Amino acid sequence: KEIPEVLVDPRSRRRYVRGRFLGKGGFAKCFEISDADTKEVFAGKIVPKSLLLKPHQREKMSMEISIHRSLAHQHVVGFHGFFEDNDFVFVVLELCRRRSLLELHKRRKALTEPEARYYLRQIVLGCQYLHRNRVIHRDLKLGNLFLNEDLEVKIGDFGLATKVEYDGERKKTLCGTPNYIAPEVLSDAGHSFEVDVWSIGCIMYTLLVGKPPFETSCLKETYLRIKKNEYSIPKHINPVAASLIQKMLQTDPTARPTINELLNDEFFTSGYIPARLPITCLTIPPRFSIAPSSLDP
Amino acid sequence: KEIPEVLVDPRSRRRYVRGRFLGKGGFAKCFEISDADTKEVFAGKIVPKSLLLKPHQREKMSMEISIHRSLAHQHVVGFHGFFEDNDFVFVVLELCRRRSLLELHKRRKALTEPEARYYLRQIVLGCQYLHRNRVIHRDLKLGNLFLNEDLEVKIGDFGLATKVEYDGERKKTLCGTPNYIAPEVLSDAGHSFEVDVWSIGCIMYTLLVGKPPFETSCLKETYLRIKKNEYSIPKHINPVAASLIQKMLQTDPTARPTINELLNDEFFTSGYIPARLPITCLTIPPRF
Ligand SMILES: C[C@@H](Oc1cc(-n2cnc3ccc(CN4CCN(C)CC4)cc32)sc1C(N)=O)c1ccccc1C(F)(F)F
Ligand SMILES: C[C@@H](Oc1cc(-n2cnc3ccc(CN4CCN(C)CC4)cc32)sc1C(N)=O)c1ccccc1C(F)(F)F
Ligand SMILES: [Cl-]
Repeated sequence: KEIPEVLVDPRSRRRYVRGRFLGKGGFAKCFEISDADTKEVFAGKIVPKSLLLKPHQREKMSMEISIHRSLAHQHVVGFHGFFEDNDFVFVVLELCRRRSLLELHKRRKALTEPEARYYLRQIVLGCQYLHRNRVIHRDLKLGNLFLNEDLEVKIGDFGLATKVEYDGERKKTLCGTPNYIAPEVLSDAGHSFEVDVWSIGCIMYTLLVGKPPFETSCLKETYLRIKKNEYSIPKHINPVAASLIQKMLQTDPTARPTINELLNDEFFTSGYIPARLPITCLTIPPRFSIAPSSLDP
Repeated sequence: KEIPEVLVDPRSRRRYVRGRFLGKGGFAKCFEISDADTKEVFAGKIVPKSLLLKPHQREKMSMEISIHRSLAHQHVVGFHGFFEDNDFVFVVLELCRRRSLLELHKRRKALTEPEARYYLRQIVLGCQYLHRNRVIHRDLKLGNLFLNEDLEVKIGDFGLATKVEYDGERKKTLCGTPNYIAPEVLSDAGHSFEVDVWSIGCIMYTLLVGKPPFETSCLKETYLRIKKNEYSIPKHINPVAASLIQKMLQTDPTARPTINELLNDEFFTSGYIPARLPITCLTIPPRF
């Protein structure tokens, strides 16, 4: 089944022109689309209804939309609406013109500490909003931490997300395999908000070190290292940053910081956080003083 | 970790006395130092080994030294040797007593055309030597164009410099952010010797106009102007000078003059070049 050249909404009679191809997310394909009337450009997620025939996939799609449409925060990908024809489901999302932290990490590898801190603070602010709205993402990775023109982080891809119905509710079932598998998900012990802090722990490590904390050449060794909490922080990592990674990457979920305690860590409160990053930071490391002061030209 | 009062070389047993503070280059600190034996005064670059613990910083430091130690030209800062203790790396460089073109430009702003031509010819001569030795500086700015007692230009600071291994090699990765970002570096398209001509273009503009060609109050507008090659030459600039700036500041790297063609421009061949500049030119405009 071919994808339509123009995407028409039965209800609001809104019509979008299928522009540049952006990429595919497993089962879904993503295109740059523009409203023919207003000329406003969006990120169109397009899922073949042929691949939703399995009821367990319809649950996943409906749950993703239900969660994403209820969210509105400057560090969460905007949800502008959804619709369907008889062949495809169309989801209209905020366009983040600088792709995601995955593309940045592939080009730059290890970031400077101020860059890491700049990105991580926004990731935590976004996740804080989710957790306060009783949402667990359960699949935070570089690839779904999107970047807009101003290099502001936007959390997207709620494909594995669940809503907590009461305070201390623990979940078992996932409709897919998270990128950063927390030890309580691997052991099938039940999980809550703490999985998001684990993945933020893996993300922080990757940004500062330039490679993942657990990932090896084979998944069998990868998952054994996660089970036994076997990872090594290079001595070149600063003591405050090293400390915060150790807090987040703990086997005991109750031992990890909450998202509120995470934001109030010395790493953020006592560390230099740039107000802006120059656009050159996508490809080349920026200059920072040993002791940056807001009393300087 | 405190910096030693006297700097001792394990090999050669050479010993220098840490004199007047000259300034800091981001991660490095620079001091006026003198050989206790010969009394010869040098510029000592001192880098804490604590800040080199990240291997990708050790590559940058070793590459800078490797390139700089292989160079010997009257328009390139002399490299007299390097050594280390367990806490610091020490690099001994030629002392340029009149600092750099940045300090001159801050005091004088727009130079006269003969002054501009005098400085630019030496900058090009230095860069010509680099390019002939398959070296791209990639960070030429007023701040690393140093001036000796006689106001002769010396190119220093090979912190972002790379050596070209083969004919037609194009480079991607920079270990820092150049002051004058060429459009092919901004677009991550690959770059070669042409970036040096771009920066010489920006430098020539700044010397004659008294402000940078692209730099605005915000970096977002600055980088958009570079991408689209949006800049304005004041009508008061002479036509031959204006022409040469237009040749160097082109988006297409292949369209720019080479460093050899640059030197043979009408601006240099047909323009008045002073043999010397008087020391008063640091603070007040000279007569010709
Ligand atoms: C299905 C798609 O969903 C999106 C897309 C979004 N998106 C918004 N603006 C964007 C600008 C560019 C890119 C391009 N992709 C290429 C692959 N890369 C790993 C991430 C950026 C994607 C952009 S947000 C969002 C979401 N679900 O919230 C998606 C989700 C997760 C990983 C990859 C994609 C996909 F590759 F398909 F794009
Ligand atoms: C790290 C240092 O390295 C040097 C220093 C050199 N140098 C030689 N004689 C000199 C007389 C005075 C001054 C002082 N600076 C103050 C700042 N100004 C922008 C330039 C002159 C520096 C002199 S040459 C040279 C080099 N790497 O080739 C350096 C490189 C680039 C910009 C600044 C400095 C630093 F500020 F640290 F000095
Ligand atoms: Cl990992």
